[PDB]
Amino acid sequence: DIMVPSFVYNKLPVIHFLQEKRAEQKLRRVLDETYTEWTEELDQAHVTDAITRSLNI
Amino acid sequence: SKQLTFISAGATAAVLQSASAIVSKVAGGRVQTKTAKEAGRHAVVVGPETPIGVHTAVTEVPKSAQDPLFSGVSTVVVRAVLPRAAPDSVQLRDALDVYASAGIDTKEEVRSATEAFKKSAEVAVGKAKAKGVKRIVLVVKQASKHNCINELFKKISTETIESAGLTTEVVGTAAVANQLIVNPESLGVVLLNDVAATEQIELAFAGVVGGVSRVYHTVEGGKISAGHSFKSVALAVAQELRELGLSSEADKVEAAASKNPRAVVSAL
Repeated sequence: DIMVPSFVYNKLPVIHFLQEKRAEQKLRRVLDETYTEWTEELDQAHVTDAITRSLNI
Repeated sequence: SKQLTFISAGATAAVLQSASAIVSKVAGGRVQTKTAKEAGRHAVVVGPETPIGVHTAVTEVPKSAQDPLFSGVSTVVVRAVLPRAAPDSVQLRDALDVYASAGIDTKEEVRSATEAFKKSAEVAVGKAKAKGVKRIVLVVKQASKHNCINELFKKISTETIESAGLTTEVVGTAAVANQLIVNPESLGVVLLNDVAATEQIELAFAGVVGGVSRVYHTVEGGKISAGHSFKSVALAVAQELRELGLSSEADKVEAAASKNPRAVVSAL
């Protein structure tokens, strides 16, 4: 009735703060893993050059 | 009963009609003449364009049909022919050089090109050994565009020839073409890499000599005749009839070709 409730009450703030920090850490890790991917595709100039070779020009 | 397979590759209908008339009038109907696009034996191909299914493009100077200008010359011009795909598809000669620039993998194409060059090199060295020459002349176009196909051609041709024990001398396209037309007696065996410029040189030599029939060695194994003009086609038909086992008919066609090049059909 008295002791355990008082100690739980004393615990509450630190746990709340630590859990808030943990959530912010999760969000930060989520953000840090985002990178914009740039893909390289075969230049069409080579395709045009090959077309010329097929044209036998 | 027997069959002669006519292939058309860039040949005008007049030449094909003349060839059909010549065979029909000379053969007499014993051997039928069917038309197709690919064959391995008993085949005559009409037209400058290379047919599908040929890996070697040898040509010589037949003694009977020697022009008075080129009397006594003896040189064998062998053109290496890579496998030919459909006209729409990119040819192996083009692909082997452009895919490397594009970065695409070129393993299978290299393997196919290597096999074709090895077969062509084996044919060339065999001709050189038969004629007795010690050194052959490789012909590669020195254009910057063809900086990969020629490199593989030289790497493989020299390897096979050196393994056989003969020497190789590499040269370009303009110098060899001028030498072959002006002073051909200084060249015994000349191999040509697969280009659209070497093909013209082979045709020019086959025509300047007086008109001859080129021999094509196919993948299936055999020899097929090739012509581009009235006289060349007539000689090609005469050789083909000789192969079938007709000597008198072959001689008559050869004589008709020598006398009246453009109108052999009426001449005989």
